[PDB]
Amino acid sequence: KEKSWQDVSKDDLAKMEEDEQLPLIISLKKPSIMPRHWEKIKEITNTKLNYENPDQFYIEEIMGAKLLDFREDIEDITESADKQL
Repeated sequence: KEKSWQDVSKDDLAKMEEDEQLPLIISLKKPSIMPRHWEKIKEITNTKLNYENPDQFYIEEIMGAKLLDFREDIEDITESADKQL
């Protein structure tokens, strides 16, 4: 519940996906997500987790905002972000 972006690998060979979260962040860790997508996560989820830190937290904190409840917002940003890539 504590490895960082660099430590926790959750992208495409997501070691954490190997460990709702499973398909949540497989595409939310690609270069697809750029700090404006971070912004969109913070606003549309209505989470101050990403308002305090749009590039600095741990997998615990992203589940802190409920993944299934806020998959609507995160999803819009996710397929958005992949097409943005």
